[PDB]
Amino acid sequence: ETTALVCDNGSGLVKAGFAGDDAPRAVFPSIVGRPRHQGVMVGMGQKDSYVGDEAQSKRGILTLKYPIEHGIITNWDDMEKIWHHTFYNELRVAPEEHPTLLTEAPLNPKANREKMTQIMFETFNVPAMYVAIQAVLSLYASGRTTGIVLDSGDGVTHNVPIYEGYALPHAIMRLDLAGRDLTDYLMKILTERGYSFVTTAEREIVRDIKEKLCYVALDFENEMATAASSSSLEKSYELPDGQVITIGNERFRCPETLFQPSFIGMESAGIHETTYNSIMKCDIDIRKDLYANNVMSGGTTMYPGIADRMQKEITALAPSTMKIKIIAPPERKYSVWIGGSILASLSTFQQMWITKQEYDEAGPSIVHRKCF
Amino acid sequence: ETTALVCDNGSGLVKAGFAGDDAPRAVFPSIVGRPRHQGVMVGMGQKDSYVGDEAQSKRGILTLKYPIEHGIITNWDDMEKIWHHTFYNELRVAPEEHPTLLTEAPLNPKANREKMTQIMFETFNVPAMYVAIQAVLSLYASGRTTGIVLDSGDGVTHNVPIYEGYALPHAIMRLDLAGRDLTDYLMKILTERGYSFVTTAEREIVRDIKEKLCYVALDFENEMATAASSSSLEKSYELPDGQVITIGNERFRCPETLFQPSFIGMESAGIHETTYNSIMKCDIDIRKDLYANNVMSGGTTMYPGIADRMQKEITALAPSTMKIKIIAPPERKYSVWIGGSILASLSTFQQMWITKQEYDEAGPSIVHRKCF
Amino acid sequence: ETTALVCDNGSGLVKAGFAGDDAPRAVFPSIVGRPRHQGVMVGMGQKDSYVGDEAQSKRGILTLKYPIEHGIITNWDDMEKIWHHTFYNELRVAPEEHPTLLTEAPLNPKANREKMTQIMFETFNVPAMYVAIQAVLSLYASGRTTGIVLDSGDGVTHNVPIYEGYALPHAIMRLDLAGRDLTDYLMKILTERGYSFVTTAEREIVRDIKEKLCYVALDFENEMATAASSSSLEKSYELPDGQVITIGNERFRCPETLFQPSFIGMESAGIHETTYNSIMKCDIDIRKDLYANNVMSGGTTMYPGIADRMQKEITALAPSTMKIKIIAPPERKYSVWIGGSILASLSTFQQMWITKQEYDEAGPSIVHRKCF
Amino acid sequence: ETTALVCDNGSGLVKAGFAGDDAPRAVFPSIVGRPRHQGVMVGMGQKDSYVGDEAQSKRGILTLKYPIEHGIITNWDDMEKIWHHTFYNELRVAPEEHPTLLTEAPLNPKANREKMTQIMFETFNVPAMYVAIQAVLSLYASGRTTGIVLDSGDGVTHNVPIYEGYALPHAIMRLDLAGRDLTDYLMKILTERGYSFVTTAEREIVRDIKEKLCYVALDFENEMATAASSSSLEKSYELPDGQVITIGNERFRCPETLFQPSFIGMESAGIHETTYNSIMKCDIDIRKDLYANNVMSGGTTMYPGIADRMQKEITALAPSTMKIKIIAPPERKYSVWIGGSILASLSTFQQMWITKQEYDEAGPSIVHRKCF
Ligand SMILES: Nc1ncnc2c1ncn2[C@@H]1O[C@H](COP(=O)(O)OP(=O)(O)O)[C@@H](O)[C@H]1O
Ligand SMILES: Nc1ncnc2c1ncn2[C@@H]1O[C@H](COP(=O)(O)OP(=O)(O)O)[C@@H](O)[C@H]1O
Ligand SMILES: Nc1ncnc2c1ncn2[C@@H]1O[C@H](COP(=O)(O)OP(=O)(O)O)[C@@H](O)[C@H]1O
Ligand SMILES: Nc1ncnc2c1ncn2[C@@H]1O[C@H](COP(=O)(O)OP(=O)(O)O)[C@@H](O)[C@H]1O
Ligand SMILES: *CC(=O)Nc1ccc2ccc3cccc4ccc1c2c34
Ligand SMILES: *CC(=O)Nc1ccc2ccc3cccc4ccc1c2c34
Ligand SMILES: *CC(=O)Nc1ccc2ccc3cccc4ccc1c2c34
Ligand SMILES: *CC(=O)Nc1ccc2ccc3cccc4ccc1c2c34
Ligand SMILES: [Mg+2]
Ligand SMILES: [Mg+2]
Ligand SMILES: [Mg+2]
Ligand SMILES: [Mg+2]
Repeated sequence: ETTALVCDNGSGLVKAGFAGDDAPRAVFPSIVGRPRHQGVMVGMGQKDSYVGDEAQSKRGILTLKYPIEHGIITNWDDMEKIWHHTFYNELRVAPEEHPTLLTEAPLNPKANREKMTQIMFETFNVPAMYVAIQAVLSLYASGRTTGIVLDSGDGVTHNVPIYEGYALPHAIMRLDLAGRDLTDYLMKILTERGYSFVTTAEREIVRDIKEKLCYVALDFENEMATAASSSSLEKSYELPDGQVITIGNERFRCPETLFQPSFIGMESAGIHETTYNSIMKCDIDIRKDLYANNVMSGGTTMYPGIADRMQKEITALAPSTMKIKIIAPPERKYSVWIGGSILASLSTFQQMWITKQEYDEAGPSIVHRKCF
Repeated sequence: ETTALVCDNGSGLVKAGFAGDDAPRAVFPSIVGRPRHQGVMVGMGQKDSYVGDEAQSKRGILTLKYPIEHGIITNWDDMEKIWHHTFYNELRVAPEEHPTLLTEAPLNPKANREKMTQIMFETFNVPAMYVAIQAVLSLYASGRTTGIVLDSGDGVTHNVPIYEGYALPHAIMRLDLAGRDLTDYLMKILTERGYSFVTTAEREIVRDIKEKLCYVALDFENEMATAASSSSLEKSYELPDGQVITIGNERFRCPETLFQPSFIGMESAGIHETTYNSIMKCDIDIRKDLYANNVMSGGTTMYPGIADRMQKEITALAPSTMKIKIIAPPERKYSVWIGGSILASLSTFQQMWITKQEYDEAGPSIVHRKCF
Repeated sequence: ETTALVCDNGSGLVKAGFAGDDAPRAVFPSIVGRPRHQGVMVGMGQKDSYVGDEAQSKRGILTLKYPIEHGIITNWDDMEKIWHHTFYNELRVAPEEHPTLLTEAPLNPKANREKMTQIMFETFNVPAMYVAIQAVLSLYASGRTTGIVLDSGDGVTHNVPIYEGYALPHAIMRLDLAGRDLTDYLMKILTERGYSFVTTAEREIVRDIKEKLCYVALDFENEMATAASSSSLEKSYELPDGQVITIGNERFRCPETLFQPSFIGMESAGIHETTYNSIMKCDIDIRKDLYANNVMSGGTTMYPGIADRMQKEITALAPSTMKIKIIAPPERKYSVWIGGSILASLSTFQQMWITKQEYDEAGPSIVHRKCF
Repeated sequence: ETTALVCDNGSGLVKAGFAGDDAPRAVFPSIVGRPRHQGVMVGMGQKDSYVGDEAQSKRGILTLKYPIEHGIITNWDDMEKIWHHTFYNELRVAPEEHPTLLTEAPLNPKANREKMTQIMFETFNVPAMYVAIQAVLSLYASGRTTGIVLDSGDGVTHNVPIYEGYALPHAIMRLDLAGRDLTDYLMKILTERGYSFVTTAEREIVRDIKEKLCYVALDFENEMATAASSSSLEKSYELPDGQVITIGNERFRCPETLFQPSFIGMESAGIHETTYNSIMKCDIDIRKDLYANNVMSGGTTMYPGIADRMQKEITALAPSTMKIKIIAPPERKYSVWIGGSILASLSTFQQMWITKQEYDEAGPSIVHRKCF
């Protein structure tokens, strides 16, 4: 065998490529868009649906919907369209020769992984596959075997702690607040500036505002008083129609939802308390190495200043006689994929695949007695 | 103090009166009309602008514009003219003795409420004021403290779920489709009968057609097939020039835009799905009392048969093991004003006003830390 | 200043007088006649030209020509002779002390009004002047501010719709068919009785036949069949030489040209259809008040039975569910002058004059940016 | 099948020809004239009605009337005479062998398209037909699939936004101001020079003045001040009798009605604001390509300098950080016909005709469910 496919199906983006590579060769959004309007010039390249980058380019006339919602595939008819887009148009490979490596979040429903396995063998006919946990791959991309991982993507935020290669599944804290809910809260608090974003095509306009104008304030209540003298905390954004918008305290107030989830109305804890509660559910001896290895991942942890407040606010919870080290790599948008590329190229992993002859004798129940 | 003023500045009409009354003493449209013509006979009572009922009578020579558009006051020079018409010519009171009660929609821009507060203290010099929420007052007029309120007026449609007096601001679904957009869609689909209504003076002719010839079909595709045998579903209307028109399927097809917003080209859900999506964003425990208390309000919910389809189509979305009760009072055109009259007469409310000495030291930012 | 002059320069007659008077003190025809014969007895008061009533008396030896043709002054050398006759011989006043009020028709050429202004300042030296519209003054004489005005004099027929003192200049219809063309058609259809009227002195003989023998038939095709038994519809007229003439169907057939302009070969509508087309070019809201106020004026509308057919035939065009009221005052030969006498005696009009110091700084272009 | 007929029934002209040709083989006005006079020499080829070019030659003795008025066929007895003139005298083909392609304006009455379909199958008996939209065919003639189309012809001005072959029918702005109303306004403002054009035979004399003496001023108020020194902005025209007329500011003041519709008394926006309001009703993502593709069409957009002011005045409304490209082809009088010739010659279109066996089973309601 030459290579192996590593397909990280996130809620927002699809990262895909080959094992051994240090960067995915296919990054495109998880969008399947149907045209909503009439259509008069029938022909000249009008498809029934648009997937990925072509749905992002033609997004004005399309109803964009994402098949993966909070890490759970709810649109299996359209998730097959993204995989059909992935292997045949973004990578130009046939899946019959390459073993694929899929990922998913922990504490996921069992019907999600059983149908990822069923489609990869019956539709695409892979030689073998494997479904890994995203937070465990992200720790392995950083060259560690010990550390609690804050993987926060577009659909889910989870907090898997790992000590010396042993997962502690009773301490995994799955939170369904991620970059999608911070986008939907930014759409809510831009209406108080008279900025109406309503359709799902302006959902990516507000998402692009969030990716280049939002930051995490070190102290939120002192930053709100600074924004009362609204001069220095205001930046302008260029809308695609040529309009400009001026946002002030809305820059730092939507990443505050990661730390105060009561803004979108969730009876829940912040990402700093669910990190602290996940350490305090582990054993007393291994906490010394978990406060020292706080690896962040995903795209939601790419805010300017999120690692500074993450250290500043766990230290307010942890006992002061020990150190807190937040690990923020610069490549952590792709660290779940990078850990998948190292894993699929290991020689000690080559006997841990789920082959075709193991699937048809035991059905879909083979995929649950393999992980953890 | 004897009485207080309750001014409901809707997008279409202005309701105004006194606290304790059961009906407003001043109902007139939110119209400021300028003359568009020459004016040869200079004098004999030709004013520069006509406001309210006098602009509705002289509407054939006036360009009618509304200062409130989708619940947002965009014409602050002309909104003061309606308030100058309201307190001085419709109520004949001086605002220096009476505390006023204004209303607005939720998820409104912050500059809208600040300039309502600034004009009511600097121009009219009220003793105290308070800006309430329209859907919360409509529930309080119905004698309830629990229920989701579909307040669809002339400018905006919005759902506010309230449970035991606690508002859930993360579940408020604001939708800018309302009775104005159903008037502009009825103007669009009367052109297929050869009926040309173009200027803003025929905008109230088409609006008057809508208020007495339109109904909500219980099943739309069966009603369109019934209207193919176009005999029983046609009624005639008397235009002011003596002409008669005959409208058929256009009677029930413009209130269908409330339930299918794709007719006017909005990627949005109907009023039945934004009600269902607003209940499903509330907590699982309180949904039992929200499906049972569906209070409707505003003038747009006054169609014949709108409560019957609202119950028929939430039931298709809600689980069948529980009951749906759409509450449609017969006085629900004024229910936002009625709840404002009960609120301004409460003795437990008299300490919740925003007085003049609270405004001049704290500026316009006092009015945002008072509501919700 | 005590008084002000009101000079209505019609095509047929000159009405002149003072403001405040209820009747003009000078009514004489717009005639300047030159002698066409030898004149052997040189002297004894033989003037070079005869103006007004003295030309109507000596008309047998004169070539009578009218300087105002279809409301347009084409003979400015001879229009000054009528004005010189008017101020100095019919009113016996000097124009240097009295501000004059001139009138003209709508949709008139700009060189007509600029030369009325130039002659009234550079020849007669009035203190101030104003050129008004004839049909707007006729509505103001009737005490109305709303109504479409069928003004039909000797030179032109024109409709002006006015609503609440606001003229609608896009809906002004102007029709050059008037009482002069009905005189020239009566001269044509008297030749089939062998009555030869050829020169311009018999033009006033036929005009005097028309003013006391012509009537408007209620139904024309039934009246033509009634005149087959040519006994009851014939009346005799006394020519100035002593001859008698007997006219039958020619009594009602020339006022039919007002309603059927194809008799004199004009591709045009009647006065009932140009009234209806001028209402239907107005806005649809004000049509209810325009069908109910049909003020007629001029001398051409003095036919017996013109108001009965005007109501009978607009009703055939207007929708039947509304009323048509033709307003035919008995003084409507002078209603253009009467409205000018009320206007020049107002106090709100005294600042709307065109004074001498406004004319010499802006030239003749001052007179267009004040009226319409 | 050899060819297909493309008959563009405009309000002013009839363009007809064959599919594949680059120019129509039949251009003649939509005029049916009846003789209004006696006709003493009975015989020698005096027909009862004259259609098209033969009515334009004999127009002095005819009452010319238009069956198509504001894009609505109101004279179905006389519209069949133009089609009978078209296939049998201008093209010399029998319609039983050729499938025809008709056009009409958007937001047209339903009875207009049904009677086009009924007459083409019952009277002329075509094999198949299709009724298209005029503005969509004009964009397709320019080789584009994306752009907003200002198709201003003789009866109607309408904007249609099209993005990549998907029409947005909620953003179509239809305006009933076109070249006929600019002709009727020019007849009105030539009367202030003393030029009396009244009958319908001088309606084409004034129309021929407009087609070769009228231009669009870049700035209107500076051009009116330039015309005060009335030397350089005056040109002469040769009337058919031999008279010459000198027009000054009336050259550029009637195409100003396209940009200021208040001159003819319409509460409406100009063609630059209805273009801008139609873009601002589209989605934010597609506006970048609609401001860059402003395709104009029709004969009314053939004024010298209309594309320069169209770019100058949308730029005053659009945000300044983007480009506005008005597309003005030199062949845009026939671009609605050219796009119909390309469409009827396609092979992907040959299954979209409305055949005879589809019409007789479903009646005239087939023609509405095969558009947009
Ligand atoms: N550079 C950035 N800065 C801030 N936020 C970002 C950035 N890039 C992505 N995001 C947010 O993170 C989410 C993308 O995370 P992603 O890496 O796609 O996770 P997944 O692939 O698991 O969905 C998006 O919703 C986006 O809003
Ligand atoms: N009796 C009625 N039946 C149906 N629709 C109505 C009726 N009265 C008003 N409407 C519609 O509702 C709107 C008025 O709602 P209104 O109570 O004035 O709300 P708001 O005061 O918040 O503007 C108008 O646009 C009108 O078209
Ligand atoms: N009493 C009358 N009956 C019928 N026709 C009349 C009468 N008086 C005048 N006319 C006609 O009307 C015309 C005079 O109209 P007039 O009032 O002089 O208008 P103007 O002053 O604008 O010329 C004359 O041509 C005459 O033929
Ligand atoms: N060369 C021209 N320059 C200016 N205006 C023109 C020209 N040709 C035609 N027009 C005006 O455009 C109108 C004709 O438009 P046309 O292309 O016939 O549209 P349609 O075929 O849809 O009626 C006429 O009313 C005429 O006044
Ligand atoms: C289901 C699962 O957790 N798989 C998984 C994830 C990550 C990871 C990293 C490094 C590894 C080294 C050797 C073997 C395995 C096996 C499974 C595995 C990993 C590794
Ligand atoms: C801003 C706001 O929502 N005000 C508001 C609305 C409605 C309402 C109803 C009943 C109440 C009883 C007691 C106190 C208050 C206070 C505010 C208020 C209400 C009431
Ligand atoms: C040019 C013009 O139309 N002047 C005009 C005509 C008639 C009329 C009647 C009554 C008026 C009352 C007040 C002011 C004016 C001013 C001009 C005027 C009139 C009046
Ligand atoms: C009803 C209608 O809009 N038909 C229409 C108009 C224009 C147009 C242009 C180009 C096309 C290409 C392929 C197919 C079709 C089909 C219908 C059609 C068009 C086209
Ligand atoms: Mg991820
Ligand atoms: Mg309201
Ligand atoms: Mg007169
Ligand atoms: Mg055309």
